Amino acid sequence: PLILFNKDNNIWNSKYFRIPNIQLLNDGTILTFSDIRYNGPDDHAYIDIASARSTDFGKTWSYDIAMKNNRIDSTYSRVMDSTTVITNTGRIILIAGSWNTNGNWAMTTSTRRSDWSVQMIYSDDNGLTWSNKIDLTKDSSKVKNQPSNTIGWLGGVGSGIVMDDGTIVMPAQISLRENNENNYYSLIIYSKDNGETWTMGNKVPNSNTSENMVIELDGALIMSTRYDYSGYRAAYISHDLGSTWEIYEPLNGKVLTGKGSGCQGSFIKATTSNGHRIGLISAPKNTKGEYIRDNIAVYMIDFDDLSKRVQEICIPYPKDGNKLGGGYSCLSFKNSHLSIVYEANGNIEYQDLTPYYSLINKQ
Ligand SMILES: CC(=O)N[C@H]1[C@H]([C@H](O)[C@H](O)COC(C)=O)O[C@@](O)(C(=O)O)C[C@@H]1O
Repeated sequence: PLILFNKDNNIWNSKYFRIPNIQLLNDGTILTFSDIRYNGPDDHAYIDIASARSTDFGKTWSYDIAMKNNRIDSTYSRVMDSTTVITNTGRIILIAGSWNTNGNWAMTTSTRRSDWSVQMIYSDDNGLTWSNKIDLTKDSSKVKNQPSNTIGWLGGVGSGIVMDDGTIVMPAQISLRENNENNYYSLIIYSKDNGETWTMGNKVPNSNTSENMVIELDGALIMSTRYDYSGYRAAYISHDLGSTWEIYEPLNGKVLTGKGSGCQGSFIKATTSNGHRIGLISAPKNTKGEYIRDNIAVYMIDFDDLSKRVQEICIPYPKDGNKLGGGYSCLSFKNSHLSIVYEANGNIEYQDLTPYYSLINKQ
């Protein structure tokens, strides 16, 4: 596998990289992102978001800083946890969490976290140049239906999707002040105007849900979400673009995530040549438990063949994760091609998994 962001050899002399992201563009360009964790693995630290772009199918890469932090605090200023999408116009949107103080985004404050915001950038030239940062949360003019009891929120970490009519849907996570406690939940946001403005959906049925992605299936949203301390990825389905949810049994509890906290993973849809819609999930098996997050695996379900059990396709990273921070992954599928980026011992690695797709596609 190619080392895409190398802690030991990179243009920022960053000590560590985390939270990778990938989009395969229609024209065969590969666009990736990662947290530049300049000072080490810590989440609560000085972080910008890098891009790496390839026009030769992942042989060589161009690097840039896609989004800088607010530069307020040289210890704690951070933009992080990229969620991305390509719209029907080809526009590339990136949404990041922004903070500049110490302490967990969800749990530190009992009121709206004062240094918190959600920052958005877009590219109209296939990720060559970006807009200025747009602040989605400083006022009420960009994101409708934000709960008054919001502590904070950011994207679900991974990729969003486009509905048939062109509506953009992004996975999100929120922290809500409820009866003297902070509870965190998954949900979605959507845009009908190419990302200019958004509406927030409602929270999923269970707290302790966070990082997630959704696919579209026949107008429904199906979510695969990190469900902390359950030992598995939860799955829910919405028939009303994220207003209401119920358990989605065929995926709920089917991907096991081992002892301790959950882990980010990715969940995408592919349509094979026989017309079957398949779901692909990347996540660590975490057989060793907690933050070890060993064995980043790829799993498959066939929505058009639900009595067939979820199958492990391959294990792109058959190694222990680094306990300081590892395990995260992102798939992208486009035009019969499949690629993954994942965390590997403080680096980001890249693999083309198209050969595995060919095995599934049968042919
Ligand atoms: C913004 C942030 O803090 N993101 C980090 C996230 C998070 O802290 C964890 O979901 C716990 O959030 C809650 C809701 O309690 O989780 C990771 O620390 C991890 O590797 O698990 C890496 C990731 O950048």
